[PDB]
Amino acid sequence: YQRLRHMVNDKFQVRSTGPVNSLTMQPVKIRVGEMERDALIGHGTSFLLQ
Amino acid sequence: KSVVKTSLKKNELKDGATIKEKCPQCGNEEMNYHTLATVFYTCTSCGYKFRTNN
Amino acid sequence: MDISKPVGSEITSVDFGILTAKEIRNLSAKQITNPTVLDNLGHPVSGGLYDLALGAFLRNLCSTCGLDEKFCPGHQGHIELPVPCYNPLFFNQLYIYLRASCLFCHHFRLKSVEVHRYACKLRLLQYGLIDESYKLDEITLSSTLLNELKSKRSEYVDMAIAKALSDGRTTERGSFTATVNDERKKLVHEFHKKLLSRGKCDNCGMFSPKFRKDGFTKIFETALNEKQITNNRVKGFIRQDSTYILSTEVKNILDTVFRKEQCVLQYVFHSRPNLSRKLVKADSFFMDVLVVPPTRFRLPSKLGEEVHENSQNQLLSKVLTTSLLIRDLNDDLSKLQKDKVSLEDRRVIFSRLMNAFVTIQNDVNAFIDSTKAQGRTSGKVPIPGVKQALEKKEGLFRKHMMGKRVNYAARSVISPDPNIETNEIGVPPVFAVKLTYPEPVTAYNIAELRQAVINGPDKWPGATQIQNEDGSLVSLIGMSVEQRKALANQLLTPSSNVSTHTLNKKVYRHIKNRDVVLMNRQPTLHKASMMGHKVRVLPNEKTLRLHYANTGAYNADFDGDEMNMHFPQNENARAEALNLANTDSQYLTPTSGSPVRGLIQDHISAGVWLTSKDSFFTREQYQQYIYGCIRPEDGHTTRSKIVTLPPTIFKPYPLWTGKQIITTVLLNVTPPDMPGINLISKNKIKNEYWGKGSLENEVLFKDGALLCGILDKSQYGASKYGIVHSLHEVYGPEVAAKVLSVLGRLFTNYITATAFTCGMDDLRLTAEGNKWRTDILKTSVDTGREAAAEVTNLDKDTPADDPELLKRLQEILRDNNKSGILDAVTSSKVNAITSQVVSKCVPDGTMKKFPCNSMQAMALSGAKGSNVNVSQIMCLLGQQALEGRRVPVMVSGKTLPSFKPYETDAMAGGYVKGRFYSGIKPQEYYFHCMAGREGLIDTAGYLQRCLTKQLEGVHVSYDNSIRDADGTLVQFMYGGDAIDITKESHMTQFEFCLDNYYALLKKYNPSALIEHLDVESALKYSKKTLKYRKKHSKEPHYKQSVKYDPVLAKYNPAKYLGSVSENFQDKLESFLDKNSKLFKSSDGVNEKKFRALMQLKYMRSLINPGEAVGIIASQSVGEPSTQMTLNTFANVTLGIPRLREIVMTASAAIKTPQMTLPIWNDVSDEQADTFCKSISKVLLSEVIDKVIVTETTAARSYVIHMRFFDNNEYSEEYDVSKEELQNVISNQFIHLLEAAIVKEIKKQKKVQRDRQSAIISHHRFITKYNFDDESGKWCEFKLELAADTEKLLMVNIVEEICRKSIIRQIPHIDRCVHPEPENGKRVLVTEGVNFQAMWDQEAFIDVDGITSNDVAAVLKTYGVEAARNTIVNEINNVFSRYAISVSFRHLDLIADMMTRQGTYLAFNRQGMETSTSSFMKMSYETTCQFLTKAVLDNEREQLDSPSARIVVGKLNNVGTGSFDVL
Amino acid sequence: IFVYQNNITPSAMKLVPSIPPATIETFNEAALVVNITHHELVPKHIRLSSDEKRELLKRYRLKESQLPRIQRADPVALYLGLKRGEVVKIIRKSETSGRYASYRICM
Ligand SMILES: [Zn+2]
Ligand SMILES: [Zn+2]
Ligand SMILES: [Zn+2]
Repeated sequence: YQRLRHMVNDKFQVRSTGPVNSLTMQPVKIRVGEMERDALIGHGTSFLLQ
Repeated sequence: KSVVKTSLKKNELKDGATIKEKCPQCGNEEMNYHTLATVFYTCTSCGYKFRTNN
Repeated sequence: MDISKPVGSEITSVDFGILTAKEIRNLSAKQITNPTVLDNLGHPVSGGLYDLALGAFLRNLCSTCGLDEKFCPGHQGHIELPVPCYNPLFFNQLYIYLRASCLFCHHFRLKSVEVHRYACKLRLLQYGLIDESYKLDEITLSSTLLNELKSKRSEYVDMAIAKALSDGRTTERGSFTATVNDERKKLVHEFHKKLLSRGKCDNCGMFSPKFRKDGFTKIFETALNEKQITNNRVKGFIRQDSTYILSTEVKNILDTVFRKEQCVLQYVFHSRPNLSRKLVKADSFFMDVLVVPPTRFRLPSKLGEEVHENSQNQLLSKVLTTSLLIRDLNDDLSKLQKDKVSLEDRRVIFSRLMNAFVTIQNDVNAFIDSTKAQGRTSGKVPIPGVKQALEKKEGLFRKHMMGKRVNYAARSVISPDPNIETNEIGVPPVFAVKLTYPEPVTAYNIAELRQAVINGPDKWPGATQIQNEDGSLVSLIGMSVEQRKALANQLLTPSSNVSTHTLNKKVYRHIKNRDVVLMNRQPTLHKASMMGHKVRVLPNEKTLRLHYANTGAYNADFDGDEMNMHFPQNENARAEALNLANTDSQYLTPTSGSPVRGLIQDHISAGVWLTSKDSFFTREQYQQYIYGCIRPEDGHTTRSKIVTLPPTIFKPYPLWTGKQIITTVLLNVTPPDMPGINLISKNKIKNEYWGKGSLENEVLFKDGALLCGILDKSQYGASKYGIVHSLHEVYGPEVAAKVLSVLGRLFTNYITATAFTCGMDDLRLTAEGNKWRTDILKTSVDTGREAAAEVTNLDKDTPADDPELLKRLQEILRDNNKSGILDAVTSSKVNAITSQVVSKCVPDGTMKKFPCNSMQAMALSGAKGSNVNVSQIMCLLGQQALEGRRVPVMVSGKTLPSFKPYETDAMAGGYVKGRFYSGIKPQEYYFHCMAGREGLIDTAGYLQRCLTKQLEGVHVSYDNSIRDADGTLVQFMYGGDAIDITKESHMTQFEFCLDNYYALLKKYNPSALIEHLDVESALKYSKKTLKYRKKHSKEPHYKQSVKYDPVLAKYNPAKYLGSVSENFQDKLESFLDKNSKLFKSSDGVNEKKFRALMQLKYMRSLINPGEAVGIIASQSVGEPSTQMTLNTFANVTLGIPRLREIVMTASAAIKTPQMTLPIWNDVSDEQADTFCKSISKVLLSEVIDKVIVTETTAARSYVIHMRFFDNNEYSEEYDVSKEELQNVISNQFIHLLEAAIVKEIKKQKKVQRDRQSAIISHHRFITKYNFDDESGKWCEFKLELAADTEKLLMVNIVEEICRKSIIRQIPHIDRCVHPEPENGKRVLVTEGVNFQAMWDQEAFIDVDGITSNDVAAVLKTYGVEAARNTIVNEINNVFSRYAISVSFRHLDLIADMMTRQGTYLAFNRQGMETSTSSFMKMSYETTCQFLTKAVLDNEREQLDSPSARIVVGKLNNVGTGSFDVL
Repeated sequence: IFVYQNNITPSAMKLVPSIPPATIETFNEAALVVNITHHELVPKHIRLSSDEKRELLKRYRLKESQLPRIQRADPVALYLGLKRGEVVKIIRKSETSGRYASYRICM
C-alpha cells in the first residue's frame, strides 16, 4: 500500500464569534453564499434566514 | 454513382448488444443500452428509455 | 442580536433624491481644502482628509462628536468646487436635453402643441390609466385652434381623473405596476426620440447651434451653417417685442428652459403623482461640492506591517490640487485687466479656462468613473473609484450582501455511521466546547444552568459566559470554581435596577443533545442540500459523524469533502428548522415526488440473506436482535413491555425465521390502536433463480405482516410505491422515519453475525461455460470481411485480398462519411455476437450461483452495478466505441503498427475478445486506454441563477391564485388542480387505497370536518356538468358547449366537498365502474363511503397558501441539468444549449427550426416521398455531371460545354422539368454569369436559333447558346471577350456559380425529411418554417397538427396561447430524451410566466427590465445603469421583493408575511 | 368589415381612424384561407359581459391591470374583433387536470 500526503487541509475552522471586519462589522476572514441563502427560501423559513 | 453503400435503412439502426432488461414502462424483457459508469437503457418493444448511473 | 432590545420603529419604504450643495453646506461638518495628508506627528493636517471632525482618528478623539474611536459613528464634510462639474453619470441625460431645446425661445424645438399632449398622457399614467391614454389622442377638430383643442385636452383629463378618483381604482398615490411601467418607458423614450428629430424650431423657426460632447465630458459647440444664419436673420426680424461650451454656460441656458418647460418635465422625472409638489432644478444635475466619506471608511490600510494609504484618499488629493491651482489661476484672471486684454488675449485666458476645466473635470471621472477618465502616464493602473467599488467581483450587492461571512458555524470532514439516528449527527467534543447558546435564565432550568456554571467553560457541558440584566458579560474562562460558585448562587437573584426588572440574566452553555444544528454542503443544487438535524456529542472522536441514508440527501460520497455546521441562536430559528426543513418533510423529490432517501449497499446486500428461506433462529438469537435494534428506551415505545411473535416451529424444536422479525419490527413500532398494512408488490428478482416454483418475486404484506417476497431497494430503497413509500403514505413520515432508522441498526447487527464477502471462485465459469465461451467466439473470424463486401457491394465470399476490395476500402478510407457508415454496419453484426456469450454463461455457466455468489447477488439485488459490469468482465468487453465510431485509422490505412493496412478484423478495429479475468492483449489493451480517455476529456448554474433571481417573488396566496409580491395573478389555479406535488403520488392508486380503508378512515377522520363543509353543491353541480360532457363527448374543442364551467372554476375546492379535477373525478368513476366486484368481496365498505372518502384525500391534498413554488420550481429545473453534462450519439441542438435558446435567449432564429408535418392517412408513403422531393429544395450544382470549357484567342473567346445526367433520373430524383432547367439558365443563371465577370474584369485594373437570339441580345458576351433538347444530357454555349484581355480562370468562376444556383427553392423552406412512424404517428420533418406555403398541401397533410420550434413565429402567426403550449412540449422533449420526469406544473408556471405580456420573454436584462421591483434589477447586472433611471424617475420602492427585504435585512412578505401575528 | 385582396395605400390606412364610434375592418384574403380557430394547439375563446367582469374583479379583489395581459395585435383578438379593456373566457385543457379555465385582458 501507500499513504498519501494531504492534498487538502483537514483542519476545521469554527467560530461562534471573534474579531470582526471593520468595514462591514461582519465576521472577518464562514461565508454563506447566494445559493445557500436561496435554500431557506424554498423552505420558506424566514427567521432562520433572518 | 458511387460503388459502395452510403445509405442507411431502419433496421440497421440497432445500437449496441441487447441484454435482458425489464422495461419499467411496458414490461418488456429486452432493452438496448449504452454507457458513459453511466448506463443507458432503451426498450426493445415500446422504445422506452431510461439511464442508470448507479 | 439581542431579543431583549425590542425596536418598535419600522422601515416602510425608500425614496430617491439628489443631494443639493445647499443642504450639503447645511449638513456639512467641515470643508477639506488641503491636499496635504498628515503632519510628521501623524496628526491630521488641517483642511486635510483625516481631520478629527469627520470622526476620531487613532488614539485621537473626534472633533465633531468628541467620542472615542469606538463609539464615534463618523462624520462627513464637503469640498467646495471652484468650477461646476458635470456629474458624469447624469452627463448623458443631461447632454440629451441640450440638443433638444431652442436656445432662442428657450422652449424645445418641437411645437409645444405636441409637448402638451404627452404630459396629459403622462398625468394619466401617474394615476395609471392605460386605455384612457388611448382615449386622449382620439380628439381632433392656426394658433387660435391650437388653444381650444389643448384646452379641451385638460378638461377631459381631469374629468376622467376625478372620475377615477371617485372610485378606488386609483388613489392620490397613483397606481404603478409593470403594464403601467410599460408605456412610461415607451412614450418617454419615443418622446425623447422626437427631441432629436426636429430640425427647425416649430415655435420661432430659429436654429440653435449644434453641440458635440466627448466621453471625457467636453461638449464642443458646432457653429451655425450659413443657410441657418440666412434663415435666422430672415426670422431675426420676426422675433421682436466646434468650441467647448462652459459648464456654467450650459447651466444658465436650461435654467430659463426649466422655468420655461417645468410643466411638462414635472411628469417626466416623477415616477408617481408628486405630492411634494417640488420643482425641477438644474442644480441637481451639476456638482458644485464634493462630500468626502468619514475618515473611518477612508482610513489607511495595510497588508501587514507595511501600511498603505486609502486609494480614494489619493483621488481626493488630485481634486484638491487641481482646484487650488485653478483657484489661484483665477487670481491672475481678475488681476488681468479688460483694458490689458487684447483680442488674442481672450484666447489665452480661454486657453486657461478650457485647460483648468478639463483637468478638474477629469479628476471627477478619475475619482468616480475611471472609464470616463483619461488614463495616467500609460500605466500605473486606474485607482479604484466609487463606481469601481460597487460592481466589484459579483458586485457589492452580490459579494457582500447577497452572500456574507457569518458567525456560529464550522467546517469539517464527515464520516459514516449507521449507529446514529438518520435525523441526527455525530458531534466531536471539540466543537461542543466552543459553540454556545444564549440560555435565558428561567424557573425550570435553574439547577441545570448552575451545573454548567459549576462546569464553567472547559467542562462539557460547559458554561462559557454570562450576561446579566444590565447586559454585563462575564467570562468564566479565567475564573475558578468558587468564583463561579457564588455567581451560580447569584444567577437567580432579583433585579435591583428598575429598567431591568422586566429583564433576566442569560447564560451561554455548550450545546447539548436537546439542541439542533443546520447542515449544508456546497455546492447546493437543491433545497434538500441544507437540512437541520438532531445533535449528539460523541465522546473522543474528533470529527462530525453522519448516517448513510442522509448521504444521498447531501449527495455526499464521504470523499473527505467538508460541510458546514450551523447553530441558530434563537428558538424561532431553532423551531423553523425542527418542524419544517429538518428531515422528514423532504422525503420526496420536489420535482417528481419520488423517494429521496433509503438504505444503501450492504444494507441491501443484507436483506436478501435475512429474508432467505434459510433464516432460522434460537429464541436467544431471536430475542437479542429484536431488542438489539429497537431500543424501547427510545421515545418509540408503542408498547412498554416488548411484544413478540411466537416461533414458526414449536416441535421438535423452537425456531423463528427472518420474516417474523420484520413483523416483530413492525409490531412494536406501529401504533397499537391502528391496524397493520396490506400490501401487494414485487422485487427485482425472477422467481426462477431460487428454484422451481417460488413466488418470491411477488411481495405481499397482510395485517402488516410479511407473508411473501424478499426485501429490495424496490422496497426499502428509494422506489415509488415501496413499503416505505407506503408507510409514509399511510401512517405518516415520523413512523416511517423511525421505520427506516430501525432497519440499518438491525441489518448492521445482522452483518456482525454472518457478515459477507467476495471470492476468487466467484468469477470462475464452469468448464463448459468456457467451452461454450470458445465456440461462439470461434465463429467470429470472418465477420469483418463479410461486413465489408456488402458495403462495397461485393460478393460475400470475396477474399480480403481482392485489390478492388482493397481499393474501395482506400476509396472508402478517403470519405469521412463512408467510414462512419462502414462502422455501424460492422458495429451491428458484432453486437449480436456479444449478445450470445453473456446470455449463455451468466448465470448458467457460473461456478457459484446466486445467492452464494456475492458478485452476482450484489448486481442482481441492484446493490451495486449491473449485469453489464460482470458480463463484460466475464464474457468479454466486446467492440470498443469512440463517440459512435471505431478507432481512427492512421493515414497509412493501418489501425495500429501491428496491423497491415485495410484489414477486415473487427479486433483489428477494436473488438475486444478479452475479459478482465483472463487478461487482455496489449493491442486490445492499448485500445481500451483510448476509451478510458473519453470520459476524462469529457468531464473537462449560471443559467439557474438567472431563473431564481427573477422568480423570488413567486408564492401562493390563499385565494389559490399564484402571485408575485406585487400580487399579479399568474395561474388562477396552481397546476390547474392545485394538488401538491408531494401528496400527488397515491391519488391514482385506488386499489391500495381500497384496502386499508379503515386505517385510511382513521387518518383522515372525516368526523370533525363536517362542521366546516358543504357536502353537496359541487357534487350536485359536478354530475350536472358530467352529463353535458358525456353528451358533448365527441365534438371537437371549439364545438364544446361553453355553458357549464369546470366545477373547480365555480368553487373554492378548499371550501367545498366535491370541487375536483374532472380527470380525477372521471378516473374514479372509471375505477368504480369495473372495480365494483371488490365492494362485494369487500368488508362491507360502501362505494358511497369510498367515493365520498376519496374526495376528501383530494381536498386533503391541496397545496398550502404562502408556499413559494418558484424556488421549488427553480431548483426543480436547473439542478437535474448537471446530469446532462454529457450526451449520446433530426439532430437538433441538445442539452443546455437548446435550453438556453428557449429560456436564456428567447432567440428569434434558432439554428435548427423544424416544422412538424402530419399527413392525411389516405396518402401512401410513396406519394409523400414523391411529395417530399417536390417541396424539397433543388440546386443546379446537384444535377451537373461534368463541365468542360474551352478558351481560344481575333478576340478572347470561351466555348462552354456542360454535361448533365440522364434527364429522367434527376427528373425523377429531384422532380425536374428540363424546361425549368432550360428556363432557369435561360434567365437567372446567365444574368448572374456575365455579371461577376465584369466585376472580375473591373478588378483587373429553328426556335433554338431564335431562343439563342434573345439571350445573345440581352447579354453582352454571349455569341452562342445551345442545349440538349432531347436527352437533356448537356448544355453548351460560347462566350467571347476582348482580345487584349488577360487570362481569367473560367472553371472556378463557373464552379462558384452552379453551387449558388436555385433550380427550385421554397418559401423559407429548405429540406423535408420523412422520419419513421413513431407512436403510430405519420409525420414529415422539415427545416425552415412557413405555414402559409404549407397551407396549400392540405390534400396531403392535415393542417391542425402542425408544430414547430419556431415558437416566435407561432406567436407571430397563431398568437400567444398555442405558442405557450409548444414551449412546454419542447422543454419536456429535452428531459424526455434524457428520460427525466418533471412536473408540468413547474413548466406551466414557467410557461405562464413568460407570457404575462402576451409576448415572448427570455430571462435576462430584457425580461428583467420590466420589473417594478428595482433592487432585483440592481444586483443583477450593472449597479450604476439601473441606479440612474431610478433617481431620474425618482422612484419609491415599495419593498415587495425578498431581495429588497434582504437589502434591509427584512422579513418575508410573502414567506411569513402571508401569515400575520396578532 | 372589408376584404382587401392584397395591397392598401398607407393614406387609405389613415382613413382607418375616420368615424368613431363605429369600427371598420379590412382583412387579407390569403390570411383567411386558413382557420386558426381550428388547430389542436388553439384554445377556445369567448368574450365576457361587463357584469361578469365586475364580478370577477370583486371575486378576486383585483385591479384592471393586475390581470394577465394579451396584446391587441393578436390575430385571434383580431379574429374576434375585441376592444381594449375587454376580457375573454379561455379554455385550456390541462394534461394533468381536465379543462382549465383562464382569462386575459384585451390590450
Ligand atoms: Zn422501455
Ligand atoms: Zn461619534
Ligand atoms: Zn429658444
